[PDB]
Amino acid sequence: FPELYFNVDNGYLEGLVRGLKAGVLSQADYLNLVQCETLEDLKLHLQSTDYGNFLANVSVIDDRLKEKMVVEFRHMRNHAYEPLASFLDFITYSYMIDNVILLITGTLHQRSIAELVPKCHPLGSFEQMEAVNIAQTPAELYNAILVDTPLAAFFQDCISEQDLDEMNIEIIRNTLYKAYLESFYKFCTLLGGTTADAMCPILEFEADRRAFIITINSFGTELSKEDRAKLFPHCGRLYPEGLAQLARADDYEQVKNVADYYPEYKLLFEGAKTLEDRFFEHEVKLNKLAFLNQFHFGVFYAFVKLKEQECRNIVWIAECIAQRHRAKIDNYIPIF
Amino acid sequence: MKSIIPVVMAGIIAIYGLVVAVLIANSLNDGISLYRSFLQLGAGLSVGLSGL
Amino acid sequence: EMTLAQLFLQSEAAYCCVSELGELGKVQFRDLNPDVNVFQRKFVNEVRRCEEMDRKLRFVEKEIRKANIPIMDTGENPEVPFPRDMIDLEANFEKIENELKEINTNQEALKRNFLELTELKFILRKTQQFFDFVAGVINRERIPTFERMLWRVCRGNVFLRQAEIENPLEDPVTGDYVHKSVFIIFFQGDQLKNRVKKICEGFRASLYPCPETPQERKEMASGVNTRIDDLQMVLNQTEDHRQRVLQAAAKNIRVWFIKVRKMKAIYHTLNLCNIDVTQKCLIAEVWCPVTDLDSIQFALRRGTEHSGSTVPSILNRMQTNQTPPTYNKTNKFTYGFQNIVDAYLTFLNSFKMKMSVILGIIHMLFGVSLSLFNHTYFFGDTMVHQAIHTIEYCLGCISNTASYLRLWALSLAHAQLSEVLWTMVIHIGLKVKSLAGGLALFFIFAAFATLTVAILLIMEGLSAFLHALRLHWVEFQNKFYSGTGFKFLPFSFE
Amino acid sequence: TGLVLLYSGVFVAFWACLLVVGICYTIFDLGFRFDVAWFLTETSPFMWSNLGIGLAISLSVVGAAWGIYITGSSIIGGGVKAPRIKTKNLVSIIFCEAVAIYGIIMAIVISNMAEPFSATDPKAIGHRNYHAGYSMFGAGLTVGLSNLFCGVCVGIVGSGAALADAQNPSLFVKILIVEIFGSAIGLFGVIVAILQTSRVKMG
Amino acid sequence: AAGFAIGIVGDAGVRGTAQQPRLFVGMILILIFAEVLGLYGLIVALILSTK
Repeated sequence: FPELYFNVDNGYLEGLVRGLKAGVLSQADYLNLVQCETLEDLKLHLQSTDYGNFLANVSVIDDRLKEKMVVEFRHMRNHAYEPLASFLDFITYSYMIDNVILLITGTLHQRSIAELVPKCHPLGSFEQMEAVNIAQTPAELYNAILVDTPLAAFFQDCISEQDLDEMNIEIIRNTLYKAYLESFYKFCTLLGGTTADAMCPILEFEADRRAFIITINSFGTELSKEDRAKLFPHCGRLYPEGLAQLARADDYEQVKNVADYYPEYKLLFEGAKTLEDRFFEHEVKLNKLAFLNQFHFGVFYAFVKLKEQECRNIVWIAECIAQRHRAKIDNYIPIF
Repeated sequence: MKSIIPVVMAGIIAIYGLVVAVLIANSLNDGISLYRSFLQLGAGLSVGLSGL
Repeated sequence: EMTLAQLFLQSEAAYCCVSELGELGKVQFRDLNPDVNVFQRKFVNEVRRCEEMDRKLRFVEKEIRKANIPIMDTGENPEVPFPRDMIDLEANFEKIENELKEINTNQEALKRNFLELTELKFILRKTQQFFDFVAGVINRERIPTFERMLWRVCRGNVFLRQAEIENPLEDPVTGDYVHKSVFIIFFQGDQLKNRVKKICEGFRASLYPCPETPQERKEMASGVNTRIDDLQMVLNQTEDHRQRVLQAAAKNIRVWFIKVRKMKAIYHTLNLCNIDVTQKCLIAEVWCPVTDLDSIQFALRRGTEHSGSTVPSILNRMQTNQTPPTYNKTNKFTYGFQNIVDAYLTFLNSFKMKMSVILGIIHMLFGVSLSLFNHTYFFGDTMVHQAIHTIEYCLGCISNTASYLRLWALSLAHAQLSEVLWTMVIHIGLKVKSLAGGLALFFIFAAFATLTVAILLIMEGLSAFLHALRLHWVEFQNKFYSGTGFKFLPFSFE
Repeated sequence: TGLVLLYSGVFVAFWACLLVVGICYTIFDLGFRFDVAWFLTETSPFMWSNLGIGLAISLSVVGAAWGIYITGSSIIGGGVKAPRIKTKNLVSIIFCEAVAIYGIIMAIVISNMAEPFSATDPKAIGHRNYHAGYSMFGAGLTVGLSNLFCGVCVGIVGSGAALADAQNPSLFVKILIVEIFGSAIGLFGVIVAILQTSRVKMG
Repeated sequence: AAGFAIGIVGDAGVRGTAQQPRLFVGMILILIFAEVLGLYGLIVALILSTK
């Protein structure tokens, strides 16, 4: 029933992002880039794929790759009407949150807005809402400027006077990401059908990475067990019970046995490839599974999280080549 | 086994309807009066809808 | 009817008393030093020694099955090994552990040594036949596409020799039991050596150095002949050394489990001792039955003799305000029936409803009368509490006695479908005029055999059984049973 | 939902009137006033007959045009990166266009059998004439609505086949068999439609 | 109603039994209570059609 529509508005853009899926480097494409020995040979094999002639004009491989996935993402947002344009805006909030914490730091230390253009992610950018460009005021008259930005509703757990050095710089990112993941789950629950069973399993595991990676690095830190409780997103499979036992953990094995209650997250704690290299391969296992379903909006968010894996993998091939340490060159993520 | 007590108390609602249903079906006869039948209609709505 | 009555130890009788106390199984050791971590429980270094033998036993029980050896059982509760015998066990346990860990790494290196030398030996015969630089081995399935690529990128040529080896050999992971083929890469040029080595790795060929001069080929063929048969000798001689200690382990591991598992259990209770205080004597605060006070004390008198200690241990009695855990008969055909409650047409309608309602009133009468005998066995907040106590009994028994009316109405459900089931059995199958007595009655009587038990006895039977639990739990155990409970949990054997 | 509340606010309300209008005709004595006989007889045999000719072609092509735009957006969507789809995958357009042929073949047939008369009394309008009226409505209904459903059927599969062929060229000739069983329902529509108008004659 | 009651807990049971084998005996309990609702409809259908 919600499938004989959705091609009225998103018929062309759906076939577009399926066509951009074919430009992802496959397994056979990955093998020939391991056989390279210099960055100039790295330039030659990438001209055989869909990326070609992008280095006509080792850290330039970082920027020229990720600038291609920005303009491909910006071209998709220019044609989505109303059922999808807000959905693509939700993917940019993860990059706007990492941008704004970068901006309140220079605001606190009186480092002006001249550093904003070259040192921010172009996906979540500030080239509209020109009030933020002018603001040099120390983080209290700037929060009144900050609410003219779609991150306003996520600041309802951010008291303005709590911003002035009582909260750590890293803590305010996670409680903003906590406010971000609850809204994007509830927005994807308002949409129903095929975009509610192919997308919400991805958001459950993404909230459960933010369950495990928080508590596994919150051991030597002087943040109490009530702080890491409210930095957990109340979203995934671990919500009523697994979030409770993660607060009392204090030990590496005490976060393992609470992951042993779920057969999905155990057999991923056998990294003993490390843990985040095991969480990444399960994440691209879920984003590949979203490409199965057809008449749904989750094919766009699965494309961006795989396109960031494409820019990640080629650099890791290039860093093993330029530094000439290609005994760990096989430790990439073969997504396709 | 401790958590079966909510679903069996929903099972009481089913046999609450089954008790009334065999009472109305056994009082049925060809040529019952109109006062007899409207009593049975409000009897069926009372156990069913409050049971709903 | 338990008591927390104290029991003293002396640490020369801390093993042999407790072990024979753990050879009885009536004791409920209670930890009374909760203000301590999981380590520093007086014996953490030695319980890891039992755990290290546990890790060795869980490892040796795995490798005893991969060689597929039959296991002796001889099932009996053995004698628990003393700490005198404990140090002598780790000499014996690690001897089996270090020998078997070494051999499986040594035999795998020896098997890798055996297949490589036989692969090198078979190329010596076929090339000295063809003779009367690179030499190597490749499988038969990849040889026609190999020479197609070898002609392509070398492109001057290399004069390739094609000769297939006999009955299949096996390199350990690649390839498993395949008959391969030899080849000859002379080419005399010493520049195309780089252009063929990439092809030899691309097609995954295994190459070996040949001596290339006449009569040294047969010289090294005689050398690898004597090397292989000595390697063939020691390979099986490691194997008969292997199986002679697997069956030596097969007479051991079953009883060796319950040696250390009984030791690890009682040492965990040695961690559960009193507060580890100030002298070389211990106290134990256990829960114990009054009917078994004498038998555990003679067992305590038995335990101090088994160590050879001259001083018997004592048993102080006291009284406190804590949980009195329950204990009863625990009979065999009373075990499963107790564990369930421990988990917590017009004329027939008028008669069977009221008599069942009085029967539920009679069941509530026997239940409420048990509350008075239980109360005899031992203002503002009292008004609001007893209001909730009384009127939830008032409107509550109505819903109880209404749920006693179902057990006639479920029998009315039992009666009606049994006739329909019955109707099919008596009517569709047997009332066929011509072809009845054979295939027609056989499938219907099979439905009368198999299809009625899943519907009338499986699902209708379990539901009324689950209803009868509800008649017991919420309708009968709500009158006298307080429902708090605390189990005994005696210190068991297995 | 804003606009769905209008249809779901009327359909509940209209059924609630027709419920209580229903228990007030029986409850007095007034079931004689209902007269489904007077509804089917006194109106016309032409209101059913001429609507069926209209619904024959119009409800078929509203599935045929539905079938086009579902896969037509997927042709040009996948055609941006893979331009080879524009020649092979036009048969998915044809199978969601041949459904419109099944209507226009049927709509000429049903209009070929409608003929006037002079009677104005439902006893003068005989049962040979009233049965000719409803049969054009029923055969026009089942060639229109079934072609609507098989029109959206081959279109949705046609959109999926346009996306699968963008990734692999060899796949499209394998998924084309699914569109045959979808378009077979259009064949199942017209066999009923001629059969319901076989023994029919007006006059 | 019995078809609706089976599908919700039958889906919820098989989503949990992959995570824990203890629910597989408890899953079949609640499915029986979702099945006897259809059985209650049958025994009143038979008593209404005989008369």
